[PDB]
Amino acid sequence: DHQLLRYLLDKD
Amino acid sequence: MELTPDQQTLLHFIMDSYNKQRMPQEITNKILKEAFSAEENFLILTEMATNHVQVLVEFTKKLPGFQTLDHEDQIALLKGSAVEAMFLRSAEIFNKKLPSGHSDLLEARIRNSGISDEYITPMFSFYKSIGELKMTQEEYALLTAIVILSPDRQYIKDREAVEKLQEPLLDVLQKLCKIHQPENPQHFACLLGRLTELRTFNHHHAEMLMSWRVNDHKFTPLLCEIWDVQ
Ligand SMILES: O=C(O)c1cc(F)c(NC(=O)[C@H](C2CCCCC2)n2c(-c3ccc(Cl)cc3)nc3cc(F)c(F)cc32)c(F)c1
Repeated sequence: DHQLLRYLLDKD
Repeated sequence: MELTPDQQTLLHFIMDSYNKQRMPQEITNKILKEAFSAEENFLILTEMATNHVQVLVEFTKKLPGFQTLDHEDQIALLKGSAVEAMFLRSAEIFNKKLPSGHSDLLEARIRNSGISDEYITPMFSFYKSIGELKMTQEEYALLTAIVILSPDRQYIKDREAVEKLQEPLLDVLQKLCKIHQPENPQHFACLLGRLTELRTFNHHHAEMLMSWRVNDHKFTPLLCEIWDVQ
């Protein structure tokens, strides 16, 4: 589900 | 016909975010230093490729307007371009000027790194074609941004929104190809040409990693998400 990629995009 | 204030701004911003990149010397020295085994090279590849994705996400979030896009399109754009961007960055580093015979050695070391024979020829011909274009650092930076912001990508819901962001980068790139290389009026078209050929590495990207001449293929969780592995 691209959880890591989603996290890297949605952080900060 | 020269770069407008907005285009000079777009360019400098893209170039600074692209400059946040891993030092090319680090990479090439390591490869040229000693001849590693297929196993040590697979590990170097997995670490270089995981760090690359990390740097790519940061450069992408900084692309003008990227944050305003639909969250799912944001994922499909990054997932759709990550492998291409890595090959474009590998292409850049390959054509970075080195002392006599070093580029030939770097080539021979990559040739005998552990990658399957079936991937060797298309990969090096793309690297050489990028080289024949003697691309500038701002060209690699803009081409990376254009690659990431490609609307003609599978799973993109709102293509028009992506078109809006890719166009000013295409316009800047075209102007640079006309101002800085008036001897080759086809230069912009030729750069767009390389982009279509970059897409050829997506067809068997997971197989490039799975066919690596090592007994075990271990990947990082981030790499597994971007590459279609494990
Ligand atoms: O973040 C970055 O800036 C970054 C990230 C990266 F991932 C890379 N790429 C690599 O390290 C691997 C190495 C990795 C160690 C073995 C040799 C190739 N690499 C590949 C290749 C071959 C095949 C596949 Cl599947 C992927 C990549 N082609 C290369 C051509 C080169 F000139 C070269 F210097 C290295 C090259 C990179 F160069 C820069």
